[PDB]
Amino acid sequence: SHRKYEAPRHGHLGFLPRKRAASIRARVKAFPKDDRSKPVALTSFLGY
Amino acid sequence: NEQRGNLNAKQRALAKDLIVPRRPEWNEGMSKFQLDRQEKEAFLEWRRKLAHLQESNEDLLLTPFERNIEVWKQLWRVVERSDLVVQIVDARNPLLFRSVDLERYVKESDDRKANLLLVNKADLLTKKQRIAWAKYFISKNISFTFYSALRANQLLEVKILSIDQLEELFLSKAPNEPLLPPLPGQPPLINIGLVGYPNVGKSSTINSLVGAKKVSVSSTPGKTKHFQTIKLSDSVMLCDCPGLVFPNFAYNKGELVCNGVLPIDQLRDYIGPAGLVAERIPKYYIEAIYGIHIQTKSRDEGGNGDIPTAQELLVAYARARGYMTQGYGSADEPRASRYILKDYVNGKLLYVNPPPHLEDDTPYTREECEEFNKDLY
Amino acid sequence: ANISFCRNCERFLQPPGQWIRAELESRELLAICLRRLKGLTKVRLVDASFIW
Amino acid sequence: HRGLRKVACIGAWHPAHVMWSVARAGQRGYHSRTSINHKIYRVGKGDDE
Amino acid sequence: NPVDHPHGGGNHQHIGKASTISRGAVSGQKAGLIAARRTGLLR
Amino acid sequence: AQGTKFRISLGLPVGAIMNCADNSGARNLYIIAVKGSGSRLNRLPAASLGDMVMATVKKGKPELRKKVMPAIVVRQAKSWRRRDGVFLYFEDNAGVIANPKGEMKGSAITGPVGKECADLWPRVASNSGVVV
RNA sequence: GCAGUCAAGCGUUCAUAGCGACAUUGCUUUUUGAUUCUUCGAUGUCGGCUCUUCCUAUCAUACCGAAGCAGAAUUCGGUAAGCGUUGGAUUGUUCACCCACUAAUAGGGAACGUGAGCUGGGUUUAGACCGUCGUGAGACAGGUUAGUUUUACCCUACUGAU
RNA sequence: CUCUUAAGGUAGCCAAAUGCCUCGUCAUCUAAUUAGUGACGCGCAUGAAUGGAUUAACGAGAUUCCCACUGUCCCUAUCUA
RNA sequence: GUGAACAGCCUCUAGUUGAUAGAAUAAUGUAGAUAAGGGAAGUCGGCAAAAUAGAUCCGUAACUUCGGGAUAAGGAUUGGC
Repeated sequence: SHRKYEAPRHGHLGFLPRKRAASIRARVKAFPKDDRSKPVALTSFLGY
Repeated sequence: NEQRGNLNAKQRALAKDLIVPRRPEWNEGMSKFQLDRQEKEAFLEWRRKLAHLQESNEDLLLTPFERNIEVWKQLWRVVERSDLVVQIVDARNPLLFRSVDLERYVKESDDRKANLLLVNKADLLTKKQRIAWAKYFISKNISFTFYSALRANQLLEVKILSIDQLEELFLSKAPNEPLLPPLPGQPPLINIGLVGYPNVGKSSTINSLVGAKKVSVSSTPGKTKHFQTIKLSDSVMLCDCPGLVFPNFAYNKGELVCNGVLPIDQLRDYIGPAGLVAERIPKYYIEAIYGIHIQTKSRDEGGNGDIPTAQELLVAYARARGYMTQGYGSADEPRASRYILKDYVNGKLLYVNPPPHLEDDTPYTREECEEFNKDLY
Repeated sequence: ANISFCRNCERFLQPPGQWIRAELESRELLAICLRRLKGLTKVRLVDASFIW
Repeated sequence: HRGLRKVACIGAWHPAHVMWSVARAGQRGYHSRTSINHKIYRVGKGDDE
Repeated sequence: NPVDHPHGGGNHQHIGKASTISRGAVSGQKAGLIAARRTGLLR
Repeated sequence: AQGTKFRISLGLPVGAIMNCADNSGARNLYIIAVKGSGSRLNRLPAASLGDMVMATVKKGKPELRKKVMPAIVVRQAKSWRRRDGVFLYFEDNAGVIANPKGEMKGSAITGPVGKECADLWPRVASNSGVVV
C-alpha cells in the first residue's frame, strides 16, 4: 500500500555513518588547486 | 408616515385583475379529453393574466397562489354544490384573508346564493376595537360575524352597530338564518361550503362542531389533493375545500410569514420579519412575558429614541438561557427567530391592525397591555 | 444550463446521481441552485422567484 | 504503550531485513564536519592593547 | 430465563401464549390468571 | 501582491482570534489561512507581522459576518528580532481587513502599527496614526 | 482500468490541430468474478497514526517538438521518477464530499506494507432495549448502547561500541 | 353496496434507540458539517397497561454546542527519584 | 497545636529504624513536574491534564408536582499590629 501522505525524509544520507571520529584533530580531505605562477604561501592553519 | 400613505393607495388601482379560473360552459361535453382541454384554457389564460402584473407594478410582491390546476378544481366542486359559500378570516388581519373577488364568482350562478364572513377569536382583540371594526364591514356591505371557538366563554371585564359587536356563541343558528329553501329540490338537507386559507383555523373550528375530528390537518403531497364533506345538523351539510391561497396582494414580504401565509420553519432573511415584531409591541410587555431586560438601545450614545431594532431583540432574547453558535459564541440570532415568530402567530405576541380607510393609516395605533401578571405585582 | 427530466415519471437529476422527484414549479427553485456552477461567492442571493 | 519517543514502523514484511535508511538511536555528536564560506572580520596582533 | 418461569425468554418481553390457565393444570403450569371466567378492565 | 519582507517570528497559527484595529465595524477576526504559506505534513500554517491572512468576522456588524475576506496583521505578541538588534513585541494581536489588491476598507487605525507592516503595505501606512 | 490500428463523419467550406462511429488486435493484476492448489494440533482478520524504500501509465519543477500557438492564457506529445505532492468541517470509515492555501495538491506496490510499534472507533462472543418475522425457543450479514489487546534476556538483520 | 369465518390504526408521535431506499427533503448553525436542532410524513416495519404522549427533580448512562482553561496539538525542549 | 473536623501537616508517652548493598548519571521507560506565542487546528471522543475551590457580604434565570432548581449564574473582600 502507498504511503497515503507524502513527506520528505528525516535526516541526511550523505553523512552516514554517525560514528565517532578517529581523532579530535579533524583531517583536511582536500587542498585548493595549485597555481604555480604565485609566490610560496601556506594553505591552512591550526588554531584553538 | 409618508411611506405608509403612498404604498396603500397603489394597491387600490390594481385590484381588478386578480380574478379566478371560472369554468366556462360545458353543456353536455361527453369527452375523453374535450372537457379537460376546455378546462385547461381557463386556468392557462388566468395564469397569463397574473403574469402581466409583474411588468405593470414594481415591488408588488404578492402572496403565493395555488399554481397547481387540480387544487383549483376542488374549489369548483365546492362552490357549485353549495348554496352558501363561506369565508374564514383571522381577525388579526381581517382585510387580507378575505377575497371580495371570489364573491363575484358566487353571484354568477346565484338564485340568491349568498356570501358569509365568519371571523374568529374576537375575545382576544378588546371591547373598544370591535366597535371601530363594525363600521367598515357594513359600509362595503358583505357580512360580519365574529366568533370564538369556546363552549364557555371567559370574556371577564347606541344599539345600531353595537348589537352585533358581541361575537356569537358556539351555536349554528347564524348559518341557519340566511337560506331557508334548498337550491336543488330533491335533497332534504341543503349544504354549506367552507373556503379559507391554511394556518387559519378552518380545521380548528369545525373539529369542535362535529366533535369527531374528520377535518384533520393539511393533505398529503402525493395525491391529487382531496375533497371532503361532513353531515352535522338536522338541516345543513358541511363541505370544505382543501385549503388554498388567493392572489389578493402583499406588502413588504415580512407580513406574510409574520402572519400564517408563509411557513416559519422555511424562512430566509429573518431580519425583516423579526423587525416587524420589534416596533409593533411596547418594551415592558415582552419584559413581562420573557423577562429579558433588553435595554441596549444605545440610549444617548448614538441616537435618540426608545424604538427597538431587529438585531438587539433576537440577541438579547438568546443572550438569555442558551443559544450559541459553533466555533465562536455570537448569540445565534436565527434560532431565536423561530420561537418569537411562533409566539406571534399563537397569540402571545398579539397585535391589532388599523381598520382600513381610503388611504390613511395612523402613526399611533390602539394597544392592549394588561398591567397584571402572575409574576408581576 | 441544462436540467435533466423524467418524461414519464417526473423526476429531476442532481449533479452526482440523484433523482429527486419534486413538485413542478414549486420547489424546483430550490433544487437548481445546487446544480448551478455559481456558489456562495455571489453577494446575498437575496431573492429568487421564477417567472412563467 | 511502552514508549512514545520512538519510531513506530521500522519496515515492511518483504524484504525481511531492516534497511540502512531507517532512523535508529546511537552516537550523536563528535563527528568531523566542514563548513564553508565564513568571512573573516578582524585579524588582531598579539602585543596590541 | 426460560428455565425459571413459563413466561420467560425471547428477544422481547412478551408472554407468547394466553395467560389464562385452566383449573385442571399441574403444579408448574399454574402461573398466570388461574381459571379466569372473565378478564380485562371491568365494565 | 506582497513584496520582499525579512523573516520574523511566526506567532499566529490557524485558529487564532486577533483583534480588529480599524473602524469597519468588525470586532475580531478569525484566521483560517495565510497567503503564501508553505507545505509540511501535520504543520499548521502560521502568520506574522505583515502577512496577509484570509479571515472571517466572528463578532461585529451582521453585514460583515459569514463571509471570508482577506486581512493584514498590524500587531503581534510573539517577540521578533529586528535586524538592527532589538527584540520587541506588542501587547496584543491585531489585524485590519482589506481587498485582495491590498487596499484597505476602513478609514483609520487605533493603536500602534508595526513598522515592517508600514513599509510593506502602502495603504496601511496612509491610515496609520502611530508607527511603533 | 490502460494503450494501439482502420477510416465513415464532427471540427462554419478541409478525414487525422484536437476529436473517432461501425469493427479489430493487445497489455496490466491497485477492481470485481471464477477455481479450491497451500494453511483449521490457529500466519492475530477493517481503518487511522508513525516511518523507510520502490514503480511510471507524469499533477508540479528542468529542457524540447506540434496546434485552428499574434501576445497572454491554454490543449496535444517527447526525454525524465533527481526532487516535491498539504492545512481543516462531517462520518469508524477505505471511498466520497465540500472550504482554503499552493509551483502542484498524480495514480499505485511492498502477505489488500506496517497490532511481541500503537490506538480499539468498527466487525464477530457473553448483558440490554426497539422494529418486522416466529404459536414458541429464537432469528436478522437491520438500527442503538456497554465490553481484559499478553512475553523478547535467544539468533540473524540494522544502529552505535570494543 | 361488497370482498376476505372478526374489526380496518382512533387520540397522539416520528428519518425517533423504531425509516430499507438515505449522506431523505427544506430551513438553520459553520469559511466548509453523512453530525445537532426546528419542521414536513402513503410511516420497508410507529401507536395506546405486548401501555401512548408529556414531564420538575435525580444520573460515575447516551448525544451535539458554547464560556473558562490548558503540551491534546503547531514542535519539540528541559529537570528530579 | 493549626482547623468546622477522629480530614491533611508537624510534635510528647509507646514502638521501630527491618524491605540485599557499592560505584556511576547513556538511551527507552515508570512515578512527579514546568513552559514562549496560538488555544482543541490533535482525536472515533476535550481521553489525560489544567483552571474554579475555605469563609464573610451583596446578588441569583428559565421552568416547576410550588417542596425545589441553588453553592445557580455573576461581583467584591481576607495578613500583621
